[PDB]
Amino acid sequence: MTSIHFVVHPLPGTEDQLNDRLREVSEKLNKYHPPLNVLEQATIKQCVVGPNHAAFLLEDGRVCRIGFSVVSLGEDLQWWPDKDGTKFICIGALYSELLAVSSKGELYQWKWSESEPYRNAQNPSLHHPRATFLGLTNEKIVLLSANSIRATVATENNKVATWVDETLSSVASKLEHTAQTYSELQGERIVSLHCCALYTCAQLENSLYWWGVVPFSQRKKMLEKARAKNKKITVGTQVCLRNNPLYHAGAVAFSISAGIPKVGVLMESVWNMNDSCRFQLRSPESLKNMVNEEQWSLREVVFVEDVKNVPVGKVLKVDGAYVAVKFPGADPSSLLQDCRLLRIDELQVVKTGGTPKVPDCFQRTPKKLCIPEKTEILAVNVDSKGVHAVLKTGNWVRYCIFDLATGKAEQENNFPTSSIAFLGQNERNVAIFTAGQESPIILRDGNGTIYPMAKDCMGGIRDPDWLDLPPISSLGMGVHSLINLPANSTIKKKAAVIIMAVEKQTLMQHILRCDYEACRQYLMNLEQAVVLEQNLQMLQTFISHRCDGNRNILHACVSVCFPTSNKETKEEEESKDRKANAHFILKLLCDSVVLQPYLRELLSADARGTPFMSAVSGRAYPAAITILETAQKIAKAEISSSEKEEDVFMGMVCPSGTNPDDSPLYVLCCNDTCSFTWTGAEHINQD
Repeated sequence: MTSIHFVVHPLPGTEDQLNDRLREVSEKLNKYHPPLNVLEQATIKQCVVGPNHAAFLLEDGRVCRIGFSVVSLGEDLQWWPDKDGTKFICIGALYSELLAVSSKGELYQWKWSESEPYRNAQNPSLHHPRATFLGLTNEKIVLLSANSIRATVATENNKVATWVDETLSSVASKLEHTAQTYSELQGERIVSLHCCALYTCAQLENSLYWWGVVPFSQRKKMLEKARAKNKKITVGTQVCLRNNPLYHAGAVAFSISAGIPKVGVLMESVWNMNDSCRFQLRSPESLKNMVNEEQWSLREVVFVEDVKNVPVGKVLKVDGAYVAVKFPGADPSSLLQDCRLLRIDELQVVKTGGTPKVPDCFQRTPKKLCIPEKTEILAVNVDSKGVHAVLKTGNWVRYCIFDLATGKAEQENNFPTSSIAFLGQNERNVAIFTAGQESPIILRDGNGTIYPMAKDCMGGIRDPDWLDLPPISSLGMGVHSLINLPANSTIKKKAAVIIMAVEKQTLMQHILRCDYEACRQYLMNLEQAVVLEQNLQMLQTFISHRCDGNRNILHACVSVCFPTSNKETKEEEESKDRKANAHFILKLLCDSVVLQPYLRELLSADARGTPFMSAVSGRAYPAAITILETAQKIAKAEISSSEKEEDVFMGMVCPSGTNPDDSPLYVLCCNDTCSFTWTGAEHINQD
């Protein structure tokens, strides 16, 4: 019954703007595609988005795809054809293909442009052109992590296999891996696998490690010693000039502009490590055969070959301060044109294999990823600047981000809300979703709801502003560029496209929009439902469901009773309607015959510290009185459990662990009006 929703975040952007992109989706449900109607009736195990499409996975094992643009989508639901009894268990997203995984551990390919996924006559069992390349044919995989240009699969043999998209196959066997059992993961079993456009992270029971390119600062610091070492002689000596550019014209490289991978070569020498150059961008037809100029920032650009063949020449004649060195390209005229005469002080002796080498950032065996202590790992994801995670030590949850080039949590944050509310009903529901390409991060909750995130002036998690959304089933997202974008405009180059599934809650939503008629009409039907059958399921899921911020049915019925306008409250001596049904629903809920027995555990709870306490703190005083009256009534008849009168009643007014500043009496006196409401813009003498 999950409703699928779309949202677009124009990158580059801030954490704030995402919330406004997650607010109108809540507004739309509180206000009021045809091809996707049949998709809602079945649960979606996983959802991914490619360059111009979006893939879906169903509970039984079927896979489907859809195309969209910027969102407007066509009406074509091309199911994956499975004539044989083939069921799928995992799905990945690639810029070129919709690679899939069947019930058995062999992986398929459904390249976006092509209609039929994969047919091979000579090898009918083969469904991936590299399936025999990584040697996964005789084993089975249970993990899969696919990103814009990357993919990694792992077998029960603790064997991990990596490869890139076919648009980057020109420099395969450097990024990619043939697939063998490491000495990293041999100790603990693999529990999950994550990948991004630059590197892949594997999480173990008490360990995390990664392998791949490590650009940026770690890549940056390679040259301070390397340039110093290079800058710091007889006939027949292999000597080279002490000065040496970082990259000569001819190094191959690749980069991502707006989600479009482009492999390039440079036609000039890299002198400074912060300049930008116009690279050579080759047509895709000639990419696999193994000049335009578009400016490329050297920071993002990664050079994907190793220059171990730096020109070193053999000395043929030493004449005073000058040395005749013939670097790679007896008549004196022919020799002089090729052989170069250089000063002895500018030349340093070179051994065999001692020539300078480009960054060895292509990591195969990692270190510097340490969990603080024996702490359980909730969820882990990978972004453009680190590996996000949410850890836990007893009753202390946190949001630490490991900088892969450092070995320690770069910064530490504590959730402003109570950690016990983050755990929720099911602990494992917590998840962190990142697209990867400097994209924003959204993290889920214990109840499956979205926990809004933003920073404050001191650098910490700002106190959340609840978006009022139901729990989310699937939260796949990805980045795709703006096609047909005129170069003369200021509109952004790329955007992040996020999928959603709000999973629907009948009465939870019927109170969020203060519609009295639906709320009551639901109740006797429930009242007639709980009778004439003596047992069913919807009775006990009444308490189970939870809105944003660990708020139950009673909390939401209070969140709509908050005063909003000072009008009629001046007392100098349809918002107005919407508040009226808010009290009407609240009165109905308390006196309902069927729910009655469950108000004992309903009037005790959210993410900060009880429905009655939220009323006095939210300035809903008539709502607090009605809740207080019901609390007395419930406690009076409770005595049958052989417990005192005061403890049952006190659980619905001020629980034992409530902090001193959250008392209903103290909060009642604290609530006032700010000085601005009687002063104005002028200055007065006040504390």
